[PDB]
Amino acid sequence: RLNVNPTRMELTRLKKQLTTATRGHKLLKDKQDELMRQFILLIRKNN
Amino acid sequence: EYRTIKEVVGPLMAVEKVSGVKYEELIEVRMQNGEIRRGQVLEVQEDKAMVQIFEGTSGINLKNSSVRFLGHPLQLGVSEDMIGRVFDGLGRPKDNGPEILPEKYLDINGEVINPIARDYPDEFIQTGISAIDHLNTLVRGQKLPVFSGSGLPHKELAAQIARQATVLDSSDDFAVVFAAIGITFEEAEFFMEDFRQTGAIDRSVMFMNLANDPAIERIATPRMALTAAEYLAYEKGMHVLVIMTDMTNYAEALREISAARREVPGRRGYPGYLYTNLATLFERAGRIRGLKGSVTQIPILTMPEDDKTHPIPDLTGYITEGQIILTRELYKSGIQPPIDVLPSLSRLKDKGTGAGKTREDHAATMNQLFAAYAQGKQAKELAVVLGESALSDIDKIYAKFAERFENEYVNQGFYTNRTITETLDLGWELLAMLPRTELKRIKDDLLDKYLP
Repeated sequence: RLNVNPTRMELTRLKKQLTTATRGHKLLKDKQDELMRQFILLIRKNN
Repeated sequence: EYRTIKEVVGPLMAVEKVSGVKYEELIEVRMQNGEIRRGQVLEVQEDKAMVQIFEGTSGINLKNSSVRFLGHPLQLGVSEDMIGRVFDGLGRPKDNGPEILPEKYLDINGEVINPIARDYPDEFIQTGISAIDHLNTLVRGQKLPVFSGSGLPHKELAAQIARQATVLDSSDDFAVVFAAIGITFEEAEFFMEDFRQTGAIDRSVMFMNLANDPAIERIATPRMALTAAEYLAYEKGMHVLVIMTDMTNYAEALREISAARREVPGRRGYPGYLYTNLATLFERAGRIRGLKGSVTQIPILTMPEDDKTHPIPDLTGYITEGQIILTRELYKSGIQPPIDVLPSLSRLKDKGTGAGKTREDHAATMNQLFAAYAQGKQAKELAVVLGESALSDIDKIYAKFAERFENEYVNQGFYTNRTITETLDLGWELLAMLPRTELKRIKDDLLDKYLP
């Protein structure tokens, strides 16, 4: 775990960072699934 | 008269050889030099009674001092001539005006309203704020607080709401009961200077309790205001608006009293009976069946460390219908008032907004601008995660909506009164950016009526 001082204020801040982290993980994998779609049509054509 | 002082521990003192003493009874210390100091009973026993002196116990000689028991608690000299007069936390005059002959003397505690006698609040209140009147509508007789923080402009907003509060077509003027609880002399002067400069003092009765005043003085300050607001509304039939700030200093005053009685605190170092203490004050409001008057309470509290799970805002949310939440992020960008509507809710806004109330498009545009902001805010974040190239033609409008809604809708100014008509029309202009296909909550019958 990342080093931090235990506080009520730090708890809510790390709570907001994880919620944005979890959604950002959702969006980057959507870009990963998307790139796999335009790559696959182009790759088969190149092959 | 008693000259029997046994123990004196700080501002607290004990007086033996007592009888018939009551709790929260007013006492009066006669010092050896003739100086007179007052006190309240924090604890009574058969052979002794502890009291806290307001002015303190500095320089008091136990052997040559005396104490007088008045036999009555803190009562308010209520009268109708109080309009325009400013008192302190104990009802003493502060403006050095003419004396007020009390019509009655009522104890500041009050009485519990019968829940079946309580009436439904039905009248809309135009606070002049677009973020409130449209998305978090206040109703005449509602408990709607303002959750602020240390450093957030809650004083400017408190001076704006009481200045811009009015009822539509009622032909009767709103009554304002402002109660400053433990605020600084600067913030107190800001409130007093704003009520006098705008003529709102001609409609208001102000109670002013400073921060350096005793803790027992802070506890009675809300009880002083609500007892007068109870009298103006329920005894005279007036419509009363009650405003209180800061509410947190009232809780800290309970802690100094609770620790003075050696009571073990509850959650987070606060007294256990706080839920009863806050509800006793917050529920002295609402319209009454058979009476034309009404009491509207708007508490203002600053959350410690901006925590919502803190006992002060956690219990207030359980007692009051909704909450108005201010955020530090909106204030550092220049949004005045910095009122975030996403975490703010109004538990009685459905009756306040509609045909006859405000306009037919009030409920629909509220739900439309509400979802348009959450989608516009996530689109702006999508431009930060996936870049602007991932944003489509529709997403570029949603990101432009949120940015304008932050800067043009909510950001109106602490001295800007917007009518309900000017508020709704602005929402349509901000919603006119998105195509109709985006606006799904609003039916096309009213969408083809107001959309420019």
